[PDB]
Amino acid sequence: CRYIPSLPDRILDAPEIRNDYYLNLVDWSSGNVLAVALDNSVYLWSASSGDILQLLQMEQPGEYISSVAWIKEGNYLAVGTSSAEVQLWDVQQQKRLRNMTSHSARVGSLSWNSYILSSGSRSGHIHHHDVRVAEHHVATLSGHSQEVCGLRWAPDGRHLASGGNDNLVNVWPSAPGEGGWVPLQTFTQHQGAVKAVAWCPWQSNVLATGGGTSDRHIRIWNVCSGACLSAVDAHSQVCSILWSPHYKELISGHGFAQNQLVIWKYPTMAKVAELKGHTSRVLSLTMSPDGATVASAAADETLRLWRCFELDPA
Repeated sequence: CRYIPSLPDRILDAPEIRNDYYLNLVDWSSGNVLAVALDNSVYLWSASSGDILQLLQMEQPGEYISSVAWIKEGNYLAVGTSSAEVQLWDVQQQKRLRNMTSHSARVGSLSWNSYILSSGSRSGHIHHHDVRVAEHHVATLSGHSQEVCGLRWAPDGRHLASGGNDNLVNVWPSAPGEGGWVPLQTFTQHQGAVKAVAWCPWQSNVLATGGGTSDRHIRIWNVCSGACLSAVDAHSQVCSILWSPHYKELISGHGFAQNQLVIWKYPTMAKVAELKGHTSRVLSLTMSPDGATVASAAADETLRLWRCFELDPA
């Protein structure tokens, strides 16, 4: 019922972006900098100044970047690699502070909870890293039998959600429950990979997840009771989901055939808009600090920036 532009505001070139569904290659910092992994390099783009930086480039051949994630205050960036490293970079002084090497396979997903960085791997394991201490690897969470492609701490820090190529969603506790590290909830209802994982910013217990091409559903959960609150058929893979508190909506990214973004009203899941423009499948979504703009990265080697959640479009 409001004006939503049908075209992106800006389009950034993303040459050589790796078209691998399971990877998480873009993140928009709280300081308004986009980190974008392009093959074996990471670029930073300031959305304020337009300045670009090539933060790093991997030396070894055939190696590639598999994930990026900014720490909450946006001055450090975690970078997971095909060679199973979780690197942390001080971007201001453009140097690598640590090269953490606990995983046995590529690190495709990352999520911070204050000074804890959690990393998910193609082996199906999740490691917690206390980045402040000598022995960084402080927990192993083992609840997936295939790649962990979705990993997300809740904004309140009380739960961690993980989604896997084994068609599984796990909700983990913030501390082990003296049965060891065991999920509080495990959902099997998706019949395809779950890369899309996102917590409701205004309801602590509400989680949204999305299934890949074999599944094509967005599901909303109450992680306390385990109940599915809602399930909707998106008619396409769902690669990412974000929530927006501006009008209480979610936005999802999709592939074949329309490669579109859909904005859904919460909780009715009424369609508010479809944003078309990409010419190959969307891979990731990330939100600006003011929440007005979503960046979508796609296999067409673009990032499109959509000002779709402006308060006061005028």
